[PDB]
Amino acid sequence: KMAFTLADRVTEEMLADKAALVVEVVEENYHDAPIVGIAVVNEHGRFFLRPETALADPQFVAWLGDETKKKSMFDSKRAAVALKWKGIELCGVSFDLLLAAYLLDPAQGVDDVAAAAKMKQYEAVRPDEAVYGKGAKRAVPDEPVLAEHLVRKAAAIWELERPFLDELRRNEQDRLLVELEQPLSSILAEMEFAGVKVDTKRLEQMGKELAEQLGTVEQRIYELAGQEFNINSPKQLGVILFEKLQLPVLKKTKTGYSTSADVLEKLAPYHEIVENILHYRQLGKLQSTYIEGLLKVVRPATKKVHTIFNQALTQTGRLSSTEPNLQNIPIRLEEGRKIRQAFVPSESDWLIFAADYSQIELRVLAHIAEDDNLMEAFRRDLDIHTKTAMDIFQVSEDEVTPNMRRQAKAVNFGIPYGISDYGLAQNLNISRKEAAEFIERYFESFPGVKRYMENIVQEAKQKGYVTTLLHRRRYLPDITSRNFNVRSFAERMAMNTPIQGSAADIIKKAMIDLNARLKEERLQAHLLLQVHDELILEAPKEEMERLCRLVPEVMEQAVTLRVPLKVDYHYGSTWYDAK
DNA sequence: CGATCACGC
DNA sequence: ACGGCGTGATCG
Ligand SMILES: Nc1ccn([C@H]2C[C@H](O)[C@@H](COP(=O)(O)OP(=O)(O)OP(=O)(O)O)O2)c(=O)n1
Ligand SMILES: Nc1ccn([C@H]2C[C@H](O)[C@@H](COP(=O)(O)OP(=O)(O)OP(=O)(O)O)O2)c(=O)n1
Ligand SMILES: OC[C@H]1O[C@@](CO)(O[C@H]2O[C@H](CO)[C@@H](O)[C@H](O)[C@H]2O)[C@@H](O)[C@@H]1O
Ligand SMILES: [Mg+2]
Repeated sequence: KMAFTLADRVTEEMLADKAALVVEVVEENYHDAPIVGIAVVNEHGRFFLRPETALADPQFVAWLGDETKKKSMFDSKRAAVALKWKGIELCGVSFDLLLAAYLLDPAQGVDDVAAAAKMKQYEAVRPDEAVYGKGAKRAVPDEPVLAEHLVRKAAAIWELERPFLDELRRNEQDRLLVELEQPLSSILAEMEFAGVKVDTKRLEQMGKELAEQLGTVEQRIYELAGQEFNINSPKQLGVILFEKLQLPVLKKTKTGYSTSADVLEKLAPYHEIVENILHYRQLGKLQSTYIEGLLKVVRPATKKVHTIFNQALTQTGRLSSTEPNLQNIPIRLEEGRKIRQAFVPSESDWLIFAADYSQIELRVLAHIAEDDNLMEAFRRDLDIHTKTAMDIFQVSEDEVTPNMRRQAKAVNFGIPYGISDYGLAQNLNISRKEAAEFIERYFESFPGVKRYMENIVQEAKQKGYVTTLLHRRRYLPDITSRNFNVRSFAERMAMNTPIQGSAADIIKKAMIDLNARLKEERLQAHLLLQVHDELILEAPKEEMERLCRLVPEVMEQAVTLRVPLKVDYHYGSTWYDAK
């Protein structure tokens, strides 16, 4: 049992200068979502407040907004954004249990207070699905049941703060929480709430044109197949290609015949249809995902989309982006790239500004592996893909063709993360003997990288985990497994996580540094998006010459490595034009 | 619901 | 079995 006051009014003792606070949003997507209840636990007791009451009370709202009144929460970004949608500011969050749990072990997939609690054998709180129900049974329960749940969550946060901080400190991860992840949560909240403005007319025009083209390509595909079928069914397509047209079966998966883009390209010498199928799939993706899917989530009266950056999901410390995902907007092909013309500034006479790290992962690799040859390339800003091409093809610089550089690109990206001769040969559609030579030559050229791959795997085996530059960890209990497949996957994770995760660390610290400076010089410029190794902003056009100086320097000096960090930048009237 | 396929880093 | 991390449309 747990005593608590189900309050009908806000009182002075509820406004202490340290509390656990719960501002409950039950909708998975919290943008413009109902707040269903509020709990406060502090030195003076435990309290449930109806939102209708607390959020209309001047003293409570002032307390929420006072940075000197410290709050411990779980997913303070959820609450801060839901409050923003109700026009209320939340300040003074000093501890976020979700971010603490994520840092202690991202593999646990902690997604509610109960799951965090279990890490410390705290059982005096129910799981959120046990109270609200799963999927179609999802509902806010009767007030006494809700109140007790919210109070129990607040009480768990209250008790768990110290145990979590003690373990983070033990791990030398406490500053990762308090100086990096928690300040970032604030910054992301602002990004999600501001949203990104979309030219829906343009998307609607594109959609109309795509539907025409889809129809044309579809009938042409039925013509060359001599049958009608569901092209979006890999199974039905496989029957057509490998049974009706008797094309060679190049790859069989655990389920059937592969019709992947790689396979279809390799089939091009056998039938023209595969080019049409590839074209259909590319148009089809644009339509369903980046036209239909985008327009479904745009808010019609403001024309904004409000993504959610999940800060506590990826195993390497990257962010993810959902509903809509704004981290996979097309760029590689010109047709898809045009989607970016529909991403526009939120005010007139504002511009989109985009800045990206040049090969952050390879630079981080150079730093961590301490390979002399790789480090010198970045110190001297030589094209690393051309350099590798020269080494693996054994030619001079002028003899490197664009196709050779593309092969070298896959070599540079793949080898340090454990690509084999088979994977390289399959990806590049080249001789497996030649792929194996590529690998031998790469390692004889960057021997520090070979030593890194050996050393980090051995460290993972000995410690049970790998670490990034700013002390993020990933545990790899699979790494000393007898079984080749299980062990091998773990070994490749040991090679990759310190590099991808350190890159994540660097850009997160860059975001925090940047917001400080923008707030410092009182510039209207603000962040809209992060795309793993790039930051996207909007600002009044007058602010562009400043941003060209400020943004790249802040990003490049976020950390100091054994090699320089390099940032490119562009701006224009749309995201497309910021090229 | 887990796989397949396409998009990004 | 045979580079890493994601989201999501779509299928059977
Ligand atoms: N108690 C600690 C110590 C370190 N770190 C992480 C976050 C730091 O940003 C990173 C850097 O490690 P250092 O021990 O080198 O600390 P700093 O470099 O931040 O301090 P300084 O460089 O001023 O010595 O390690 C942490 O999370 N918690
Ligand atoms: N198959 C891929 C493609 C890309 N990336 C990562 C590494 C790259 O640094 C980053 C950006 O991709 P680019 O193709 O732009 O890589 P570069 O900028 O190095 O190539 P280029 O010099 O041709 O722009 O995404 C990856 O890991 N695997
Ligand atoms: O609010 C983000 C935060 O909530 C969690 C659950 O604690 O995820 C929920 O919210 C996400 C954003 O809407 C959804 O994508 C997800 O499906 C839902 O469980 C955390 O995972 C996340 O960090
Ligand atoms: Mg590039």
